[PDB]
Amino acid sequence: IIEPSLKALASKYNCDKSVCRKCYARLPPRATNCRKRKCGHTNQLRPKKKLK
Amino acid sequence: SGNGAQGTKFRISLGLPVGAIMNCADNSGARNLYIIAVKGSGSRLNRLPAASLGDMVMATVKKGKPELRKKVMPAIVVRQAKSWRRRDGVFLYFEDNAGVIANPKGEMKGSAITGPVGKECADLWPRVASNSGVVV
Amino acid sequence: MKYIQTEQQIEVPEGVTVSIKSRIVKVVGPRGTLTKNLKHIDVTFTKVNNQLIKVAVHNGGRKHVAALRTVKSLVDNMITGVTKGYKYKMRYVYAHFPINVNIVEKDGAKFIEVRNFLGDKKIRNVPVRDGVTIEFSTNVKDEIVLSGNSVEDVSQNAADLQQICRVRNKDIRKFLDGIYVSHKGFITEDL
RNA sequence: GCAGUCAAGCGUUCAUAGCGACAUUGCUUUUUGAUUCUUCGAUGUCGGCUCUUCCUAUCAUACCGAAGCAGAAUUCGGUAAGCGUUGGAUUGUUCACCCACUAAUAGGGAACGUGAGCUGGGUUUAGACCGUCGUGAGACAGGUUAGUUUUACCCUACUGAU
Ligand SMILES: [Mg+2]
Ligand SMILES: [Mg+2]
Ligand SMILES: [Mg+2]
Ligand SMILES: [Mg+2]
Ligand SMILES: [Mg+2]
Ligand SMILES: [Mg+2]
Ligand SMILES: [Mg+2]
Repeated sequence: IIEPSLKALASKYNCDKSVCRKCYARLPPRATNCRKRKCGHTNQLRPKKKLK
Repeated sequence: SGNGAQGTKFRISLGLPVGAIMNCADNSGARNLYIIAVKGSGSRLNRLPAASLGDMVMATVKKGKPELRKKVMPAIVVRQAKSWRRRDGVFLYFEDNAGVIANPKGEMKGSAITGPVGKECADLWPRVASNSGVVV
Repeated sequence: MKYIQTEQQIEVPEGVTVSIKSRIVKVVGPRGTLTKNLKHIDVTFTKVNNQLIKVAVHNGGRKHVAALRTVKSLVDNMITGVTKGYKYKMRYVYAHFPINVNIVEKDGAKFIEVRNFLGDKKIRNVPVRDGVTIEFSTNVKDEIVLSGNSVEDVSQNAADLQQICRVRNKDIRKFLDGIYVSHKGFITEDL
């Protein structure tokens, strides 16, 4: 059972996240800069890949 | 004691290093087997890997029929000569070193086995005990 | 640029009565009591007329003035917590293996115990903090309800339960299995 | 040798999952040159054996993040040098190349670690042979054979002992 409501619940935490290109760190969806200070707070992000 | 080994073997004394020629217990054409490696051995500088009763080893037939010669293949030890202690208490040793040839699943290629076979080897390998004659 | 003086305004309702000395904020009301040590912040509190309190900073920078507004929201949440209360709901998500959760005792400490998460033999104990009170919701399938005065405790207790059930060495996009936070609100209705 | 920046293209679809031309900025002293500062009243010149420690640019092992990650098997990256990193056939070899096991068969430094520690197969004295060159004595960093490895009881360091 996928269940329409409970699928959207789990996808909020697992799927709907951005990722930093330099350090591969997980980030919030509408962020502008990476929070890690090792990569120098870079502004080069992308969306996490969709499943099929 | 691993490649399709039904059960676990308690430690025993190591009789056969690499370079030893044990006899061939089975009746599949081969006469004697030159051990080259031990399946499931450790690694320490300078130490030769040493087989024992019930182990599986890589062997080349030196003396025997021409089909079995010149191809590395697996085998199982069935008699030792270096004595070992059993948990029951007694020490024991066979008269000579011997071993059957068998594919890596652990199944006998030969039909029958001549001479006695160890009880430690018989329990660890089911298909050896099927053709086995005397068990100790 | 060094701001000459800045300030925010905490509005106190008719029920509660708050007390501050040095920077130790006691807040008492109908639900219970709360306390908070703020001796790391450097601010000034001032009373005006019972239902209004004025926080202030004098000759502060940019990062100093940022922490001023934080203190307002901390003391506000203590006031909303002791009046209305907090109520965090969470839901189970699974495909094949049904998760069976129950509250268990251990030296009178009270732990949440998760059994058979994704078909496992390990039993996952999670401690229950002081103040928070857990109960399983009847007439809604596979739901839990945490509640207490403090936000800091209730939310953190939900987060621990949330984070004890991760799937390791798998594609987390595919394996959507866990106990997730559904809705944050208050205990009492109306407000 | 190792690492960035930019991004025309590759990647069914899509610059940047993984790759990446034309360009351009660096780090390193495990390569080789350039130089001739120190030593020609001599600092024992290859390799192997033995033994300790250090480096990280991490092969495996701990915990994690990405993926064109369904599972399985892999690929790219982070914290990490805590703990490991083999047995052989041929060659004096370093290097190389095969066979086998293995969790894994990562890379380096310490006067290109280490000869009053060993060994002396190699290089580089005198004997001798062949080939090419030279009128000849002779040459060859071409091939082959045989050829002396000395001294600690001193001060320090280390290990134990009053
Ligand atoms: Mg050796
Ligand atoms: Mg000059
Ligand atoms: Mg000297
Ligand atoms: Mg590093
Ligand atoms: Mg040297
Ligand atoms: Mg010396
Ligand atoms: Mg002539």
